[PDB]
Amino acid sequence: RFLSPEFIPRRGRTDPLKFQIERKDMLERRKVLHIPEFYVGSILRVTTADPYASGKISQFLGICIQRSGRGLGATFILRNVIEGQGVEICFELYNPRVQEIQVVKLEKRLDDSLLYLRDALPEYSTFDVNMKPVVQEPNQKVPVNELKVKMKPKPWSKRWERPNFNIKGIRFDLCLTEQQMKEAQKWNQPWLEFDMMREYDTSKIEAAIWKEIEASKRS
Amino acid sequence: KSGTWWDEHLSEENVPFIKQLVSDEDKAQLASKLCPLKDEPWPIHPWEPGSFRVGLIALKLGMMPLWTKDGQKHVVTLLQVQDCHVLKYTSKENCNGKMATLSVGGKTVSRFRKATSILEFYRELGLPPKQTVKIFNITDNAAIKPGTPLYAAHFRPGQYVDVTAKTIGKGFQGVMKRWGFKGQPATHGQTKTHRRPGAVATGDIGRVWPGTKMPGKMGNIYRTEYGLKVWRINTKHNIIYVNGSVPGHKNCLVKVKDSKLPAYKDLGKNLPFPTYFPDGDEEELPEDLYDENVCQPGAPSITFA
Amino acid sequence: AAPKNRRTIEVNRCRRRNPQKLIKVKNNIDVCPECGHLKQKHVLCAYCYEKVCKETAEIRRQIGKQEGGPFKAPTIETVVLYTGETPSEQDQGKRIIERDRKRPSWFTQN
Amino acid sequence: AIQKMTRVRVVDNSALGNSPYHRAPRCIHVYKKNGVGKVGDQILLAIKGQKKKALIVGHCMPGPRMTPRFDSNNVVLIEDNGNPVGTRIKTPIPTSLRKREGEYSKVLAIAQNFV
Amino acid sequence: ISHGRVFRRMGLGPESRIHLLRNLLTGLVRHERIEAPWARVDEMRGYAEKLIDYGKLGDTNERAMRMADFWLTEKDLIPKLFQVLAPRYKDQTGGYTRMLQIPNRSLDRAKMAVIEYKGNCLPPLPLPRRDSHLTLLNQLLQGLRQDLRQSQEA
RNA sequence: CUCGAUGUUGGAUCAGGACAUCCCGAUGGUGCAGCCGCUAUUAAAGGUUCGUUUGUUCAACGAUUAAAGUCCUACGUGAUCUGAGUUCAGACCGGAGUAAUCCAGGUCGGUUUCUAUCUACUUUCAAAUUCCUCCCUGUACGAAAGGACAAGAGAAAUAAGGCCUACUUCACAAAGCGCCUUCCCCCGUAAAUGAUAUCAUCUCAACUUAGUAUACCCACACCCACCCAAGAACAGGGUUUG
RNA sequence: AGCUACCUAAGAACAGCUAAAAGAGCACACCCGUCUAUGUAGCAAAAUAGUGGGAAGAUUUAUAGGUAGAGGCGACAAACCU
Ligand SMILES: [K+]
Ligand SMILES: [K+]
Ligand SMILES: [Mg+2]
Ligand SMILES: [Mg+2]
Ligand SMILES: [Mg+2]
Ligand SMILES: [Mg+2]
Ligand SMILES: [Mg+2]
Ligand SMILES: [Mg+2]
Ligand SMILES: [Mg+2]
Ligand SMILES: [Mg+2]
Ligand SMILES: [Mg+2]
Ligand SMILES: [Mg+2]
Ligand SMILES: [Mg+2]
Ligand SMILES: [Mg+2]
Ligand SMILES: [Mg+2]
Ligand SMILES: [Mg+2]
Ligand SMILES: [Mg+2]
Ligand SMILES: [Mg+2]
Ligand SMILES: [Mg+2]
Repeated sequence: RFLSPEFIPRRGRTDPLKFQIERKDMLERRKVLHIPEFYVGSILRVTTADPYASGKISQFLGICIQRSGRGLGATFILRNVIEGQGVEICFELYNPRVQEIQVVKLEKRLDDSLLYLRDALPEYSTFDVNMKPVVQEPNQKVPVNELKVKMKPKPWSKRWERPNFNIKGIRFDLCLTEQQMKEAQKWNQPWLEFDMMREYDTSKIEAAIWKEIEASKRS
Repeated sequence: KSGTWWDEHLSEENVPFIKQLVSDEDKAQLASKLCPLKDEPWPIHPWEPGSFRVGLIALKLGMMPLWTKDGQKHVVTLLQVQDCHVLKYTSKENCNGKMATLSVGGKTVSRFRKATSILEFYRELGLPPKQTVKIFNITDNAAIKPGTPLYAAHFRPGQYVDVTAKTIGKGFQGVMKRWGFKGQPATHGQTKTHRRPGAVATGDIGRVWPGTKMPGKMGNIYRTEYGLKVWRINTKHNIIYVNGSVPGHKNCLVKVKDSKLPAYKDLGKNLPFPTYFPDGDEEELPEDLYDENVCQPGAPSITFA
Repeated sequence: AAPKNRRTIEVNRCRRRNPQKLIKVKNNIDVCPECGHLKQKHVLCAYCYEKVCKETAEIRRQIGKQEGGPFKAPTIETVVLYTGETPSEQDQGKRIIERDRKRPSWFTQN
Repeated sequence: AIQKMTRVRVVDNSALGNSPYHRAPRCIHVYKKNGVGKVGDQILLAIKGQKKKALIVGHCMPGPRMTPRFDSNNVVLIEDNGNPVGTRIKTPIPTSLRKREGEYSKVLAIAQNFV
Repeated sequence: ISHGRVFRRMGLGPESRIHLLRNLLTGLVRHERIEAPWARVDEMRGYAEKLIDYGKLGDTNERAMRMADFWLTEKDLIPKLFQVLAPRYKDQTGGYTRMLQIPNRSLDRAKMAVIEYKGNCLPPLPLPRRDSHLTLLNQLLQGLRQDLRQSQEA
């Protein structure tokens, strides 16, 4: 079972009724628009109504580098290099102007966010806008593309080698020396892994969310 | 002479029994008020220009996006009407003001934590106590019999409301956060002076003027947001969807009133008057009333063309 | 900044004896029914807690004598037995701590 | 997004904008009251030691949702009339600029790619 | 402003806080009942409950073993967690400890607590007890309850 | 008046006030067709940019702007900051002196203490300003050139006040770079009727016109303890989560 | 003249790296005190943290001795001489 990540609310003092009501609108909009399963690292094509585009329809293809937000506001960022110009668009999953979301290639990466592609070599952010969808077999495990990208020289938009980022899909061996790596470890927080009270267990939250999803589809 | 709380002297057996007893009583007091029109209501007058009706007490549930047919995104605040009842009527004569008043109450709280005079008041009304009580200036033709329930559909989409709550309390704050003072440079010699007020007056007057902006307690005061459009009413859960943001933290109580901004004067001709009575309404309202410009969730995708 | 003037004892008596600076009478003191000594309602009885602590310390000295070294916490439950007591059926396979005195009336054999 | 001293990338094919120079083109004025330029705003450039008006057609700062964000701060040189100085814009530009066809008809006319 | 901040600032910083809470939790696992300043015991109490849940995962669970190894600084207590304490609480789903305020500390007058794992072999703490059902008030309420039961049947 | 000390030019910060008004409002005149001006009466609610250069105030210059006002406040404000300048001890150049030294002539360098006793003050106060576009309209007005206005509709900026759905910094939250809301007036004159002075006359004649808030707050336990979006303490909210 | 200025007698210290003629470079110990902040009845009647200058030399430093106020001593700062 894949539950799209915007259905699991962040920890907080919000009254659960509010998430229930919001889930009902997310599920109604999903009846109109099929929102497919995707991850950071999947190649998507989004079609949107644009009052100023030619034909009043826009299509963008790119790699999902971020999925963020919760509820009806939840978004994802598609990134592509177009005529050698890097570009990215943050789409709203439930914006009624979205006409179609197509998963050209369904895959997963070694990291939950690919914002470091802004500092990787342009090839790792370039995807053909007319590439044909790859077929995904039924009841098959989602593939994890284990590409470790090569980076541009420093400085980067963020300090990707710092432990707080916990990035695994960068060829740090090529771009950073051992002394540069030793410095970054000074920000490591080994106790953080074991702080049991920081863990946010949403297993029981998801079970109830699945009952609502099944209830809406049943009726 | 020592203090006592409600369960201090109760036994292991009597504590669960007393809680069930007080809860059951409250639920049935609330259920006894669900039919105001069969209980000898006060006269239901027609709306007239210059007429002012009551508002509500709601709870701030949170914020949510919605989209209009134009494709514009608006954020809205969900205000849930939780056990709103009229509590008191004060005639124009006894109010000492130019208008009659109607006291309304919001959220059910514990009878164990309320003062006796307040408990004595609610016992005579026949309701569980409310957390917050607010006073609404009404015209004589808008009076409602105390004990009458108030609902979210008292308001309708397209209307404007003023929302009043206490702002988020930020405690003691310096001038930068409190008043937007610039502070002082970070470097270039500054000695222990980065977030300070600077001068607080001129030398000549030998004093500081009343009203001078200084460090102090910030927030936790009553503000009103004027002129918020009602985009949607969910009548099943009693949610109002007001445009934008409202003062206070989520789960706080807010006062919702027909907007007093002049543009919106005498727009209550088509609003429920004096209030909405669901028991009287012949045809039940749908679960959701929408403003005409709102893209409804199951509506087809926007397609500019 | 220094005082421009000495503060009089009359000014200082109005500050020092202000009801805000006075100690407040407590109203949550009561008698412990078990021992008769005083306690606060929300705090354990000092006397009864000490009695329990003195015996816990004695039992812990016995646990120390049996373990006989650091890093020797056992992997089974423990029972404390007093003079004239024997392991019951449910105390088999437990580490037994023997106390050379009679079981206190308040530390019931459960 | 674009303010005084921001270095911009001229993305049209003007000779002024593409000729090599020792100093990168630099915004010296934003024709907006708050002084912060966004897509569709005009700025003044110090380019090749000269002063030339330009139109912002992309920037790195996040905008509203559903709008493109570019890896560079992109401008198109214009005349005080509004007419483009070049004749081809190869790099993609936001479709939102097509809302200002009134002011920017000629500049939109030389745009090959839209995003 | 500290709205919604759920943890205390203790020790010398965030790593120091954990090391304080770890040392306390280690003592609680050895002795089953420790006394310490009230706020630290309050802060430590959440972790002592979580430690049992990891122990209930079993010693063949690699993650639970890695968690126990961090939190128990004396290693003979790691087998005690999995083989004594956790089997003791297999029936319960929570509430493995009880925490009680004891009188302020003599030297610095610090507010103090005693915390213990339930079901330990130590002499019982002098817990607070509710009034007996036989008091005047509780007998008037008992009468009230049964009168209701009678009318409820009707 | 102060030499048993009232230290500090310019800047930062925060600005109180005047009105002799720079801009926005209302008028009168015009060598005012219109568009712009010029001049005067009224108006101090609101506003009055960022840079290069100089320690600079001053000025020049580059870009703007509705406008980049003049002034006072111990040349406002240094127990809030800065110290470039300024002005002690070091040193250099030119000049003056026999020399020691000296020069509102340049130059480089050169310790800015203070735990607040009193006064005062610390959420006045929820009414908002301005530009631009469209439109009126290529109309009025002009031979043309050109070229508007009490309306109407938008879209902004700034200033207040909030808030976190999304984005962003982040992550049980606080934030801005994000979002939401913002509501009266003002008097100068211009005109009727009309006597003293049987016309006339807007009248320190009697007279008639332009032309005078609401909102918020609001009931009172225990005052054991616990919890909190409330908070320095205190107070407040919740516990029918003891 | 147990500080400090200068001197006498007789001692001691100076890692690594580069270069290799060494008042060479980098860089510790060590010596000094450029700049910033802190501190200003201090931790301190001149400090602390960082950043610095030098670090086989006109170097730094332990010991004992010498020069004395109309004086000494001085790579002149009218320096230093408890
Ligand atoms: K003097
Ligand atoms: K000084
Ligand atoms: Mg600043
Ligand atoms: Mg200082
Ligand atoms: Mg500082
Ligand atoms: Mg030049
Ligand atoms: Mg004096
Ligand atoms: Mg001022
Ligand atoms: Mg002055
Ligand atoms: Mg002197
Ligand atoms: Mg010469
Ligand atoms: Mg000379
Ligand atoms: Mg110097
Ligand atoms: Mg100087
Ligand atoms: Mg002070
Ligand atoms: Mg060297
Ligand atoms: Mg010397
Ligand atoms: Mg000399
Ligand atoms: Mg001299």
